[PDB]
Amino acid sequence: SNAMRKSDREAFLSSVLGNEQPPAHLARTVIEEKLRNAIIDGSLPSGTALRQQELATLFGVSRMPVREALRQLEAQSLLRVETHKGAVVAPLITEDAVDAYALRILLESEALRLSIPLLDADDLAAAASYIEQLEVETDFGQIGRLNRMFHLSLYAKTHNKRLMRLVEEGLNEEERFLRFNLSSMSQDDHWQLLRLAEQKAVEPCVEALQYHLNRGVQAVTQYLQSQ
Amino acid sequence: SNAMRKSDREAFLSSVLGNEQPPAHLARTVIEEKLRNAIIDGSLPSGTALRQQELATLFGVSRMPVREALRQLEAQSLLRVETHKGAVVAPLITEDAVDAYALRILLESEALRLSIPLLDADDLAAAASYIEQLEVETDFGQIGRLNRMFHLSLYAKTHNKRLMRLVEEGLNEEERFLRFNLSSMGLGKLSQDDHWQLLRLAEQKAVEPCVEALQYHLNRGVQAVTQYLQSQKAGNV
Amino acid sequence: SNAMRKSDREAFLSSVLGNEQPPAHLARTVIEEKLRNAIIDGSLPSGTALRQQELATLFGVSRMPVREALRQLEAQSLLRVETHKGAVVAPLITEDAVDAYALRILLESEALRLSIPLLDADDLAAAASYIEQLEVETDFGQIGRLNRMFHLSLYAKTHNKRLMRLVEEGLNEEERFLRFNLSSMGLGKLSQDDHWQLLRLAEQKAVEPCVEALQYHLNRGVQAVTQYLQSQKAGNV
Amino acid sequence: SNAMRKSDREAFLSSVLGNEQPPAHLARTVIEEKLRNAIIDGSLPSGTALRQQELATLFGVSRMPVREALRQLEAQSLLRVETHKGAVVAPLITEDAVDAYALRILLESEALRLSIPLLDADDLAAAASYIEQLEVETDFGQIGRLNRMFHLSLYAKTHNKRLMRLVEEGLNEEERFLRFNLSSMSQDDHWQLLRLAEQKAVEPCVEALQYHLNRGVQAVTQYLQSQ
Ligand code: NI
Ligand code: NI
Ligand code: NI
Ligand code: NI
Repeated sequence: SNAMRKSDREAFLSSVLGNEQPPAHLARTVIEEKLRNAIIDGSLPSGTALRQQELATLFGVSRMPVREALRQLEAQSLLRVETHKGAVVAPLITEDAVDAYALRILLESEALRLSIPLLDADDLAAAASYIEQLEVETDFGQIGRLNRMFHLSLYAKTHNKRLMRLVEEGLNEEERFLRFNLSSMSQDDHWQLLRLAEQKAVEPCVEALQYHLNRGVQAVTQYLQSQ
Repeated sequence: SNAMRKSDREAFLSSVLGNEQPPAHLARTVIEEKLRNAIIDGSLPSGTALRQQELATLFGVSRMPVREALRQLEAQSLLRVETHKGAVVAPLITEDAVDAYALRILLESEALRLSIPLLDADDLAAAASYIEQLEVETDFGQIGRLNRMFHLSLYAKTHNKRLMRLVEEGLNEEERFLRFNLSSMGLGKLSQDDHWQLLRLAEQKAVEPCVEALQYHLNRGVQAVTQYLQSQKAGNV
Repeated sequence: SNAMRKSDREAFLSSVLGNEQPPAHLARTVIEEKLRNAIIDGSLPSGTALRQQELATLFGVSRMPVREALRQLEAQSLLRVETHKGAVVAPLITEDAVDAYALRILLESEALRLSIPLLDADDLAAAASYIEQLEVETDFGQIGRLNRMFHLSLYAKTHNKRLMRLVEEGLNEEERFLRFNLSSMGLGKLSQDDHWQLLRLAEQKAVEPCVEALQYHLNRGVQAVTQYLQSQKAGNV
Repeated sequence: SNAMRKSDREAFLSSVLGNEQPPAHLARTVIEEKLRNAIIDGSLPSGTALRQQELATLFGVSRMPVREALRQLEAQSLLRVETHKGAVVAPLITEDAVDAYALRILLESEALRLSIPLLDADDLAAAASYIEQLEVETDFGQIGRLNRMFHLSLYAKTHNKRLMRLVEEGLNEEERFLRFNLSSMSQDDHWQLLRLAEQKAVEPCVEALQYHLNRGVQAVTQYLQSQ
């Protein structure tokens, strides 16, 4: 680490955790609790460095109770060790889904604005067919497949092969998620996307996709929190 | 496929490849060469379906020499098998470069948008240091490395791990490319002016001006790569 | 040499090696073994002159088997040729370790004296970071590397390039040693307490207290190495 | 580089060079002059980073005149490029000799305090013989050899072989220097060293050696400056 970064981190930890000195005999417990709470409510974000001497100084204690607080946080999967970083706050259970959906919004918005201008009658008919099959489908495994196919039909004229490979990969991952989880967790948005693609209303279609994916990530994260 | 698409592909293949029936003993060699020639000169574009029976029919041969031909093409990386499509014509290196840079513009612009508002004094100090090393660097190997570290410095606060893996993959690929090709590109003396502009705009947290500058920088990159690859194809290197 | 030194060496060699005259066909093997045994058990100390005629005389043989013997010893690194001295008994690994650590105490203490008053906030931040990485490190390879970087951090403002080359040579040698041997040393769980103390004293610019702590740290190092090497010699590893 | 280090360097460059903005047309010349003078008189020590943008900001100019000032400094050998550092102030011609003698003082002081306690009559006689031969020697190549031999005779009982190898190496380097340079550039100090070693006055002997080597480095650096 670097001096300015280190001092900025120390100021940040103080603003989030405070600087009250616990009794020596309460230090192990009090520090674990304050760290856990700050981690769980997001005020100490993932990737924040958890340095024994920085925390011992902040709280006016020896390193040992900090070290033993950090050990329990790791047992609880709230901290992990990374190479060149030491102990850092671990990602919350929703983080990867947030990242995944953010990336899909970036990639698919681009696939959609390349494809819409070029979609032909055959593309638009295949898309209509997939939504129509979605309307009457009851099998949860078939729902994930058809939703995938629908979204892929809108990207049928995306003319960047590297982009498309990443797009498919995200859609495959989503299908796998829905096949295994949708049981345990509405075509109007799909029709709207189709209507806007038919009209070649490119950015309105993209905006509609972003809204659709942002509802998706909210449903996924809510479900992961549920467990 | 359906009757219309099939039929259109068959007429198209005839227009590009003709329909002389080679003798049996020459069918594989004749067909491998016609398809390779047509792929390389762009007349059979990437994504074209290469179907054994369609091609056997066109050339008046059996599937066997067509299948052998297409295996040689796959071994040369001029065709790839894709699920639901079969054997299709693969993108050539120039098309792949064009798609690669378009994707880096897409990915790196978002990285910049996310990172710029959060960059700390150490990030900015690191970036300046790398440009300063670029200013006095003479080894070509080191130029690729220092260039990559500069761009990574500006993305240092991109807190999407999935996005950053793709951004880094792209930067590593560039570095590897420059590592081997830069001394053959003949670009002359290089200037740090663009890097300094990128850093200045990053420092001021001028986010869209910075994105615009990166888009210029990357579009000059793909133009340079593209020109080089055509030189290399022509044998003018 | 002169008559007295020669004569004393000759009596000494007899006291250590005896004087049985081996048969000709066994002279080389007998002599190589007696000298090697006596070198390894310390009874012929490092720096002892090994002179062909003196040894031929003692054993009642010709110079040839003595010369062959001494060549085998040189090939085993148990003797070295030095200018003005000839073939002398080489230091064994334990003596060499003892001399190496004494020299690091000498060199590193001066490095610390020169560097401590000048260390900047980035130097101190780097040092803390390395100890913090040592605290949570489980790979033995990485422990040697992180240990070396910590010590180098404290010497970061030693502005004598000749001294620093020797200091770095010593630290690289330690790292290389730990890289291969640490997992076999059985030292148990290791503590960062000494490193933190060194940094604390460096931060306060308590120069002689810091030197004293480093001297303790290095003397525990040579004791550990020495014990390990004897284990290794005994075959108790 | 790191943020705090960079800002400390910027403050340092300002205290040494000032911050007066030259006319655009004088920038190239004025900056070269101020840098050269600060380098030659030691106020910008060797290893100081010379960063085009830092200097352009300091002087309120564009990078080009700084870049062209730095290029002339390099032509004059006052700056050199180092890996991971960029352009740095180069060592002055006396720097390596200062380093060499500093290191000899460290190593030889230790050889001397290991050896003096153990020196015997034969050692002390060999040492006396070398000084006596130095007193009557007129050949400059023989003077360097005998001075070496004298100093080695005092280290005859140094019982660290690694140390001794470094010591010999420094003495060899000195002998080579004196063989080639002494022409173009006094046994009382030698006798004093011998007298103190005879008495086993260990630290006084070491102090006397340090004084001897510090006069040596002063003569060597003075001569290098002369050219
Ligand atoms: Ni959907
Ligand atoms: Ni660049
Ligand atoms: Ni250590
Ligand atoms: Ni002298």
